[PDB]
Amino acid sequence: VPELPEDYEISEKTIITPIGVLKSAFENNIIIHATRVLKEGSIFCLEDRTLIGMLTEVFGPLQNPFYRIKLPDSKKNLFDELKVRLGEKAFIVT
Amino acid sequence: ELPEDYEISEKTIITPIGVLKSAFENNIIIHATVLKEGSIFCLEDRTLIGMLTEVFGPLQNPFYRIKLPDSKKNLFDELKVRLGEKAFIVT
Repeated sequence: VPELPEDYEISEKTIITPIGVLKSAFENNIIIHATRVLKEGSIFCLEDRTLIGMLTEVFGPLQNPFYRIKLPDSKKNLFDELKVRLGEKAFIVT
Repeated sequence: ELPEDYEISEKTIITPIGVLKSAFENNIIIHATVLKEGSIFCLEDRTLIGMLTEVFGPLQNPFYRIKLPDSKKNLFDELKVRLGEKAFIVT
C-alpha cells in the first residue's frame, strides 16, 4: 500500500480536478461520494488543496461509486480536520 | 425493501454483528466485530436498520452497507444519531 509524507503539499500550480463530495469520516476512514480520470495511487484533496490522501478502496455501484481513503494513525490531526469539513467538494490531483 | 409494518418481534433470535459506525446519504455503515445475503440488521432494542446491501472492506474486518430507501428518511435520521451502538443480525 502507498503513503504520503507529512511535508508533502500539493503545489498551487498543479491541476486539481473535481471528483466528488466528502461525505463521511469514521475510524480513520474518509469516504467520498463520486460525482474524472482516476488511478491507483491518485491523491484526493479539497479545493483549498488540503491533502486528503490516497485511494484505498472503491466500492458502491459502478454508476455512483464511493471512494474510501484510509488515513494512518500518524494522521489523526488531519482526520479530525476533515471530519469537520464534511460536504465540501473533493478533487483528484493530476 | 421491507414492508412498513415490519418490526422485529421480541421473540426472535438476535446476534451481535458489529458496531454502527456511519450514516451518510441514506446509507448506514456497520463495522464487523453466520451472515446471509438478505439478512436484517437492527440495534439491541430491536430498532430496525435494514437489509444487507453490500459487503466491503478487507476479509478480516468487513464493513456492511445498508442502503435505506427515501421513504425511510425518518429512520436514517434516528440512526444518524445513534452511531457507536452495537449492531445485530436477525436470525
